[PDB]
Amino acid sequence: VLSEGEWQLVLHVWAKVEADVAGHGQDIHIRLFKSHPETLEKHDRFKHLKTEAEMKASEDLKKHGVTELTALGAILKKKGHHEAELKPLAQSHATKHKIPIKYLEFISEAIIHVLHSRHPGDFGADAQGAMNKALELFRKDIAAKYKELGYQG
Ligand code: HEM
Ligand SMILES: [Co+2]
Repeated sequence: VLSEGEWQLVLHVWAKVEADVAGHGQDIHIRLFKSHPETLEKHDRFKHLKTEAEMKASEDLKKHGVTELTALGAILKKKGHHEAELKPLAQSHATKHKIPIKYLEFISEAIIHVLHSRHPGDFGADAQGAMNKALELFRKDIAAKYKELGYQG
């Protein structure tokens, strides 16, 4: 569970993300794919992109990233009260896309990495910890939803 202060730190840095959702989404996926190439295999249409510049030039990948970060942003703003916005997310990622919880940890690392790289003055130790707790909570609750749907994350 997060304090109100921690949620404010999360939402404050998220406001910085919202200044360039597309750009953040691209950097997060670039970071993710380079750190964990196996995650690229879950994308039938992005497995062809070879370089960083090609990934940045992909409108498909850019739209995909906005979709994910938008959904995450909406979840974060619920400050933990996100069961309703988590069920559809869990359902598509467990039954359709088959995304292991381990992969959600990977993109979480990428998120924290990109947020630090872009906003060092707004993402200090306290802000990083709060975001980590927020993302942990997200993964925790979605893992439970996974199980309810009969998928071992
Ligand atoms: C931060 C957590 C994540 C959020 C919030 C998120 C959110 C979404 C949303 C909102 C969609 C569109 C609707 C849907 O299919 O559910 C989507 C599609 C997808 N996501 Fe995620 N996602 C997350 C992590 C991941 C991870 C880690 C992977 C795998 C590496 C992944 C792979 C996919 C794929 C493969 C699709 C559908 C691609 C398509 O539209 O053709 N997602 N995600
Ligand atoms: Co993605």
